[PDB]
Amino acid sequence: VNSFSGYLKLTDNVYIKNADIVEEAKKVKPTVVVNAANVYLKHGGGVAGALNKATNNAMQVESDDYIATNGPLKVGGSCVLSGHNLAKHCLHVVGPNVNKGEDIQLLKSAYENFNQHEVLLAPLLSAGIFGADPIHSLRVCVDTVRTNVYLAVFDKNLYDKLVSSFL
Ligand SMILES: OC[C@H](Cc1ccc(F)cc1)Nc1ncnc2[nH]ccc12
Ligand SMILES: [Cl-]
Repeated sequence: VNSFSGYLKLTDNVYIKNADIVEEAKKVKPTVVVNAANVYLKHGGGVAGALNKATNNAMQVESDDYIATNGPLKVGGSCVLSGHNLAKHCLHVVGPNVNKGEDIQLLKSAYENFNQHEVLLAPLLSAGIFGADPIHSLRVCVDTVRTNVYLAVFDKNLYDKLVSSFL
């Protein structure tokens, strides 16, 4: 039993809800919130910009130190950093950004990072401003993640479309 509320169950382990991931994280304070990161951990827009804003830029400050020490992430890769006021940990995961010409096959590799954590609150990787098809992202999520994932989503119209088309 966990404290996630109001989710629709898609499979044994995948759940989905129309929700603002920032507000969800503040309410639940999950062990792990997933950020839709880029390789530079520059949290400008989309989910990343919103999560970072909610931390009063502390996420960005921590991220800049991480990059200065370690260099950029790989597309498809991840790192674990603090969750600040939102969660215990933030798993920064880099899905491919179609608006940059990155290979969509890397979306499965990106979701594989979720399997290192028993329970996660997460967005659909590569969706939104990353330019991939969200129906595809949900399919890859369901077919790749084996741990318990609670997907938030932002766009109410999109949420209804995702549920109705789910196979
Ligand atoms: O896949 C991640 C989605 C992409 C998206 C956004 C808007 C649309 F109209 C259609 C797709 N973004 C978010 N999901 C959950 N919580 C969020 N908080 C702030 C942004 C955000
Ligand atoms: Cl987005």
